[PDB]
Amino acid sequence: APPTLWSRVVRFGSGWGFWVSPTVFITTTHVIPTGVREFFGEPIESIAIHRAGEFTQFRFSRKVRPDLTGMVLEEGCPEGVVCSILIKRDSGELLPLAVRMGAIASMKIQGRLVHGQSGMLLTGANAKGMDLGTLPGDCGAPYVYKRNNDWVVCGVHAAATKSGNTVVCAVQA
Amino acid sequence: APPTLWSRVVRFGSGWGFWVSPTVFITTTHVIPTGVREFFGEPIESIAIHRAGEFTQFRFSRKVRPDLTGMVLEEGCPEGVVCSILIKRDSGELLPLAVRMGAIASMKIQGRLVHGQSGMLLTGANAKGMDLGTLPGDCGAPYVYKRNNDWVVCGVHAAATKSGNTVVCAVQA
Amino acid sequence: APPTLWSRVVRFGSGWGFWVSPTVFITTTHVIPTGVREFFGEPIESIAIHRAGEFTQFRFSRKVRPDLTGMVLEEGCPEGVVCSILIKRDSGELLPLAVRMGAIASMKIQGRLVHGQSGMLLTGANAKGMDLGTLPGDCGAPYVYKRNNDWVVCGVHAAATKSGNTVVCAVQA
Amino acid sequence: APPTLWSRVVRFGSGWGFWVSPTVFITTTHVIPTGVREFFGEPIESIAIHRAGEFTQFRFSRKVRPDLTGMVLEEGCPEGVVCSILIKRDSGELLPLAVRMGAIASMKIQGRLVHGQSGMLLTGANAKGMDLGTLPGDCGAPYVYKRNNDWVVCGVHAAATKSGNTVVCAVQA
Ligand SMILES: [Hg+2]
Ligand SMILES: [Hg+2]
Ligand SMILES: [Hg+2]
Ligand SMILES: [Hg+2]
Ligand SMILES: [Hg+2]
Ligand SMILES: [Hg+2]
Ligand SMILES: [Hg+2]
Ligand SMILES: [Hg+2]
Repeated sequence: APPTLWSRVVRFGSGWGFWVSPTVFITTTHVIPTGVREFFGEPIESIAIHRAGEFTQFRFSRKVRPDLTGMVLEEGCPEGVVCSILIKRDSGELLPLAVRMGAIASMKIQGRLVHGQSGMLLTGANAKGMDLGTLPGDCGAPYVYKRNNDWVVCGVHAAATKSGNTVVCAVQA
Repeated sequence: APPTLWSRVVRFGSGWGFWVSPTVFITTTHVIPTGVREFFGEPIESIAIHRAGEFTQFRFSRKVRPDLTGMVLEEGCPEGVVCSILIKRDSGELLPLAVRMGAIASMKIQGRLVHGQSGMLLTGANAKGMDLGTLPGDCGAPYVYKRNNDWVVCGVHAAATKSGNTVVCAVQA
Repeated sequence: APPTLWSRVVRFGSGWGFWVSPTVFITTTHVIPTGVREFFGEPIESIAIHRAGEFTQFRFSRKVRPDLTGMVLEEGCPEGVVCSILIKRDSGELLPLAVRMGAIASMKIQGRLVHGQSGMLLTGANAKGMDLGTLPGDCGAPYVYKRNNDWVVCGVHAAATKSGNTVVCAVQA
Repeated sequence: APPTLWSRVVRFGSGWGFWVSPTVFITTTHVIPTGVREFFGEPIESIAIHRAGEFTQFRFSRKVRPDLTGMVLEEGCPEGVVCSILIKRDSGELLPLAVRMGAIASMKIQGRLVHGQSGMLLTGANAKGMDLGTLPGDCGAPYVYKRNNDWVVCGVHAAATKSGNTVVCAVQA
């Protein structure tokens, strides 16, 4: 993509994470590393982690990414809306996939209990290896969309159904 | 769908229900009880009732619909597949709403938490004051789909969010 | 829905057609019957037919539907938006299906050449019998949708592919 | 998709092309460079070009890529199927855009009329300034899908509606 926004999406542990701003940041709780007193090479005390369930924000004071504009980031997405989820993979394939946003709810996905905003993939249903649906490793991916005026992030890729038809994204609200 | 299949959706309560077999009848739990004694004109003590949450099955002792054939009642729709929620509106009308079935969940729909298999409707943003979604009073309508050559049932309509699109199907489990 | 909107969807020859206004009415050209006279009990000159393509309007002096407040009658709809088909059928089944809309080519869907604007149904890739798809008899049926807190008509059903995936919207030129 | 499938997609003309096998190579037409006595360095005269409208196949004399193996090239894919366009950027980046396949058609995307198998892309609902969809130089890329356990090629990227999701694939047909 000519990338102001795929490449704000970066690898972060077992998963991914997103730069909504040079100051702000989004990523999925279960994805964060254990082992540590430091991330984006910064003093772990310096920043305001404001973690919520399976969502987790980072409020930075710094040039971290002086290369990014800052993004609007709303509570959830209204139900109905078709957001996109920005997935990077290993051959670093960039796989945006339309997600038709659902309700907020808790759920039984891959045994676990996930609270976040549900949604269904437009690539119909089935995934077998890497192309039409989501994988274990995509957590952290953002769920962006474009309002009238600007882009907005709505959440992070938190989890998915065995067939990959339904996904849940960790949110703010 | 066919006449003989709508034959089996009957009013029941503040709601509706479904004749899966001659002896078996399915409906949504929140409409049935009121505080009672007997159903379909028969003794409660002569029915085996099975409540799994929002779902409820009655298995009677005598054939209350000998005209019916006997359906399969799977235990939930398989994620991915698209069912037809068989609504009878009390106004002579039939509205066989299409839905993609998602994961099991629990939303917080108006005043209360509901559990069951969630799902997206296949219509725009559905609910509206008046629109093309489920309206209060539809609960208990079956969710049926044609597997092979056969027509089957997964569950019944328990609830649906207010911004439309989302619905919940109660299921045997 | 309750029929106030479905009330503008009356039967019409081969097919259907749609009261947009009381003065006004849309339908697919191929469905208009073998040449006659008088329609909706008015006669030809009352009426100024100003049909063009497979789209056909009818304007009259006589408020034929006064109960109805004419709607905005746009040409197509932008790409993406999902509009609602509003299929009235043989059994009095209302069947609103959703269509993420597309460009306006000329495809050839059956062994006939159909110009209008394409769309895909959200129910899928499989409409085998009574399913979640359009049918031969549906032509005429309206595509509707909410633009502001207002209801715009975008077109009528011209054709569909053997699988139901892809359908064509006849538009006013 | 795997990396041996992407090692197939090379730049060509003003767009790109696909190595179906060692011999055979495929691309859309309007990207073929204009005047010239040879390509992929072997001499024109020894190549068998088959042009089928927007689609063009070059069968070579000698294995020009013995590193790979030869795959199935169907006549286009089937409607409703979801394929992936193996879109390469000139910057390195790999972007397999998901699309759902529809009718053959013909539309005038900008300057002229393109005919091919139309499709709808599955990422939010559009492309822009910089996005989720095609860019003018992407013509030529393949549209693959996995059949049993193997990958097949159903056609090449011929064009796309500006501000939109619609896409046109050139095919054998
Ligand atoms: Hg979103
Ligand atoms: Hg989201
Ligand atoms: Hg079902
Ligand atoms: Hg179900
Ligand atoms: Hg439309
Ligand atoms: Hg339309
Ligand atoms: Hg394909
Ligand atoms: Hg194709």
